[PDB]
Amino acid sequence: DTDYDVIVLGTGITECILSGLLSVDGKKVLHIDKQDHYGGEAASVTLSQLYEKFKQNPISKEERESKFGKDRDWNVDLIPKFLMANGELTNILIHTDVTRYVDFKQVSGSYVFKQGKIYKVPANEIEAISSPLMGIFEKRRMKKFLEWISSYKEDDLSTHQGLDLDKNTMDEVYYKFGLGNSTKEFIGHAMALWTNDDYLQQPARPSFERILLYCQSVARYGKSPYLYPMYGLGELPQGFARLSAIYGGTYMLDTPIDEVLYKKDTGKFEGVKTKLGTFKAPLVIADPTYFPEKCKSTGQRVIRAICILNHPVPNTSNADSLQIIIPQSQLGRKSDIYVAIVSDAHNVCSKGHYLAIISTIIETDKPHIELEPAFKLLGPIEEKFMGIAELFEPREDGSKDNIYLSRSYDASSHFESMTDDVKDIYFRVTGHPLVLK
Repeated sequence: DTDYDVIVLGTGITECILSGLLSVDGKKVLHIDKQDHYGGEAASVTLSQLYEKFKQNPISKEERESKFGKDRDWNVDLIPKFLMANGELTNILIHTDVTRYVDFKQVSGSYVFKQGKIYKVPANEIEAISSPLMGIFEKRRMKKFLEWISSYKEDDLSTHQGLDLDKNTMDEVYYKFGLGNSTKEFIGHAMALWTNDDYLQQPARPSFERILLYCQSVARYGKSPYLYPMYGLGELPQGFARLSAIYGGTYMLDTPIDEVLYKKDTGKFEGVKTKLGTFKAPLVIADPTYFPEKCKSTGQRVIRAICILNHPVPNTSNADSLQIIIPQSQLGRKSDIYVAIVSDAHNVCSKGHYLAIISTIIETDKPHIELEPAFKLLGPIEEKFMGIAELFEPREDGSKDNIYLSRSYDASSHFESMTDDVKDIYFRVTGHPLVLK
């Protein structure tokens, strides 16, 4: 075939989901990648590959296999992110049926940083009354707050407790319940998953919904609200490649774009020229690396430090996996710091080893030093693999040229902003919001 409905460029997660969505929608999708492996700018790599990428002089095979074990046990996501169990993305992933290949397993814990230590995020009334995050009266306010979150019904006025989610700000909701500033910090940053404090002066409704989502997601399997695939996120592009074949799709790896074809007068997308031929479609979905002149910097750079440990993270009750959220005001920062922790329980490293991946938006001339507080939380660290990436966004929404571009993957250790981008790109491409039919 030479003519398709959609051409997609890159097999980063955002592209894979969209081409997956379009294929199950009955569209005919040619999906190409210039790279000889899946994952785009967010590939999954073996431990040996990890050394080649980040280390000037990588250690010998014998050192590595004795210290850390064999490559076949290591599936290290470059940008690992967790899935909110009851969130929109889970619904999206199930809709596409990529979940027939990918097995999402519970992350064991959810933690928040306060004044030098990390604590479990209390997601039920029971956890609230036992939490060292709060003083004794605060414990009891938080229990009442979570009782309210769970008992609120839009159509039952008495459950509202004098508050309305449209007219009251979240700060007014907090005031009602008597909640201190530290408490609202972990609610806002670690339950509602806001990245700053702007939500304080905005209607409570969106805050209410995200907190409820958080609590409902924990209650699902019992340990945390977060999911992570067995063998890690590298399973997803592989699963989307399979899913494509079923819908008459072609995932063309190792195929660079020699030239992009444009229509004469209008300047809209026409197709691409490859070593395998010339292929045409009315529209293209691609990542920023395929059209850098049609993308712009956000001004943002992200530092990621992939750390290897021989022991679990201190003060996590030997959790096999967890997220830590470090709220910005705890470090006098403009940006939260994120930590994703996974281990052999998810089959991404060898037995007895842990992966602790730290990420944040850089705000100083010394990015590695911004992460010191996060490094301190991990105990002895065997090796760090640290990189900096600049974040890009499209210059246009693609309505003028039929070139629909994704955003670079940001600092968060969870999938919310990625899901926002998928929904937004889908709307731009199809002219309507995404509905799961």
